[PDB]
Amino acid sequence: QYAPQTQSGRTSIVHLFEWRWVDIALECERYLGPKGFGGVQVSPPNENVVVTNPSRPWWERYQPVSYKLCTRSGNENEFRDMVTRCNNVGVRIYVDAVINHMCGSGAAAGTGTTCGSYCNPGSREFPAVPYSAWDFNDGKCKTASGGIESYNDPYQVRDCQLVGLLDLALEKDYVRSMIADYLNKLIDIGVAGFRIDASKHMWPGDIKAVLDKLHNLNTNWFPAGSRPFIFQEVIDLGGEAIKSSEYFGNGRVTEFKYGAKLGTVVRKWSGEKMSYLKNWGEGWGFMPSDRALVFVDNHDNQRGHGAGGSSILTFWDARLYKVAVGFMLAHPYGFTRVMSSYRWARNFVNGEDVNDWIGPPNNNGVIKEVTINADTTCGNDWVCEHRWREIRNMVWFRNVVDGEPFANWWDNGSNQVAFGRGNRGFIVFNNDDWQLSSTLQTGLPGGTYCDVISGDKVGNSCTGIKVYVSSDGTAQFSISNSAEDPFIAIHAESKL
Ligand SMILES: [C]=C1O[C](O[C]2[C]([C][O])O[C]([O])[C]([O])[C]2[O])[C]([O])[C]([O])[C]1[N][C]1[C]=C([C]=O)/C(=O/[C]2O[C]([C][O])[C](O[C]3O[C]([C][O])[C]([O])[C]([O])[C]3[O])[C]([O])[C]2[O])[C]([O])[C]1[O]
Ligand SMILES: [Ca+2]
Ligand SMILES: [Cl-]
Repeated sequence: QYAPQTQSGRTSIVHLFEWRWVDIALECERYLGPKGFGGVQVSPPNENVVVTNPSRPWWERYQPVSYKLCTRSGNENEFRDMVTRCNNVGVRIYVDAVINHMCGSGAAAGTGTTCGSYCNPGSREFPAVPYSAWDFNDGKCKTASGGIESYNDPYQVRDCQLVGLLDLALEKDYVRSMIADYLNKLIDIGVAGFRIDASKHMWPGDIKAVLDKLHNLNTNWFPAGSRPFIFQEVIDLGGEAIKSSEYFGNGRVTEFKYGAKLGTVVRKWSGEKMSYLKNWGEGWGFMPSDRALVFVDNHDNQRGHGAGGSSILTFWDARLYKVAVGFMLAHPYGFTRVMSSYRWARNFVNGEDVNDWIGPPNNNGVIKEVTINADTTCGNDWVCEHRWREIRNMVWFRNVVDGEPFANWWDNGSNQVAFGRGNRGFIVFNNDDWQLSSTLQTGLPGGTYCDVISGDKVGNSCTGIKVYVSSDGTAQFSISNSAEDPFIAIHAESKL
């Protein structure tokens, strides 16, 4: 539940949003294993309805029609092969469990599903599971529309239909047992844990009854009595009836205040300043660090779905995005999840992108493979942020400094900020519109360190900036506000 189950000393997961199972296994072997990534959150592995208007949106995968492992990402054999191949190189797989609902209630009856199962959403018939009309919450919901009309009433957000999706009656043992069996089939293949989708739309105790039915992890890869890692998706920015803390007994919770506040601070909106990040973490009103899964953006709010709104930084704001991700990866708070996206054509009318439905790169509906270019970037409009040097090297810095205290904070009173992590890593940021020239106490042994944002340590040299720290730990840093990446990070393993 709160222990991530990563191989020892791997501290981040990557969401490889809409990637095919064959591409994720090859990425585990050629890249994620070698570069120290802890694991991968994958898209929903179970069968979904095919949505033709608009043509194949990313969100049709959030409309279950059975628990068959049969999707545009692949079939069951390809899924099992990906989970074996990643586990064997020390990279864990986390499944997005869509267990609150089936598909939308106005979807058409038939076999337009990703594996050909039949369903009749209007009569609530899902013969491939099987579910029937008494496995849903239509009678339990008291609103006129049957949907969630107010997030100020706990009963309607848990018992009514979220954007018209058929709401499962999770208090019944039948539904509980049907979901537990799907999830145990996944654990047996070798999955390490689950993102529980739309946890806010389910009662904490029904989630707990499902969790109590789950198997220990597969001992080919995991220790004796290991329990699945669980993180629950609950959007709680405040101001509503449901709080994150109601879900803390079940496992970790998505802290959505983290990317909303960080975005604002880094964009310097509302009078926010990077020097205010001195007390970042619970000091800013976030949940306990041991309960939180943290991220700058997720698949929903990078395209304006969910919540986060305008301050969320994404790959579209690359320079500011890298300083937000570098700060998140250097700070001790939370378990970190990094985003990996595909590019879509945005079209804003009245400040909203009306193209936020567009699904993954595809050729007439079949998802295009991730091609790797000679310069290690991806092709086919996969943007592969997890492969950007600055992000790549900061997931490594987090593994090097794991368990080290926040130390040696400095700020210039405005937007230049620096801090270390024990005597093992130090990062300095300049988000002011003038330059930085300070001699800072780093806490590291004296020596020449390669900056891992502008470069790499290759043999006995650096490809980028070289920082000398003197015998007492201080080092002079100079960073222009016009720099490519306005921040420098050095750690025990980038010492020459
Ligand atoms: C998204 C989200 O949502 C919600 O959140 C909320 C928001 C919005 O409303 O707001 C705020 O304020 C609050 O607070 C919050 O809470 C919920 O909660 C969550 O959970 C979500 N997220 C999640 C979930 C889901 C489901 O599964 C998803 O979603 C997606 O998908 C869907 C389905 O497909 C869609 O929808 C669609 O379809 C439908 C049918 O049924 C219709 O109706 C519509 O229109 C369409 O669109 C949506 O949209 C999407 O988003 C997600 O992804 C996850 O993550
Ligand atoms: Ca529900
Ligand atoms: Cl999430």
